Amino acid sequence: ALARLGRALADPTRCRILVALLDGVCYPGQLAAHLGLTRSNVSNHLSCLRGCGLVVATYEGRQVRYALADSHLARALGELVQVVLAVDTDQPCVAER
Amino acid sequence: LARLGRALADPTRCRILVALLDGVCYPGQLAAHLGLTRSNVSNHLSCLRGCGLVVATYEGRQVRYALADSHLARALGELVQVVLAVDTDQPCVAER
Ligand SMILES: [Cd+2]
Ligand SMILES: [Cd+2]
Repeated sequence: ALARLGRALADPTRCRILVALLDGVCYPGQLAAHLGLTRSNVSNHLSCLRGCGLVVATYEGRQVRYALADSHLARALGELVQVVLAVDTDQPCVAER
Repeated sequence: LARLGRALADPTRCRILVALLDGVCYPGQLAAHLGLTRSNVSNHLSCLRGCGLVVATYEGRQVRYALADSHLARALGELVQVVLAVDTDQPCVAER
């Protein structure tokens, strides 16, 4: 849903998760190598992401994995949102302000 | 990031931004594209300009409103693949 999709995709670590899952889908905490952040730290944000649907927790040839929800997010994130790659930044809100 | 996708995943603003693409004519022309009042639709632009997602221009006779760049017109215009985001009754938290 719109008010889940946008809050989970426009987030510091979760944008970084979702794009590193594209080149990942290994094991629980594998994103720690992709991000440099602890396997504790990165898994915290997945406890939102699996509820927002955006990641699907699966099994592979020997262990459990976290994949993007479908080809859907793997494609639309893989074009890149084009906004220079959204990062956290000190820019304000409201027009003319 | 946190200005971008808060204004990009909003009820009327996703609707503005996709209707701007097929419009960019005049202030409140979006009222025809959305079926919503020219005041009501313009209220949301008072965020959208500050969030950087829209820029005001001039054309051959009046002022216009356009998407920030080709950047948002392309990534919106592929379609974000999420079935077209609309307000929908779906929850949060994993395993819950
Ligand atoms: Cd969530
Ligand atoms: Cd704003």
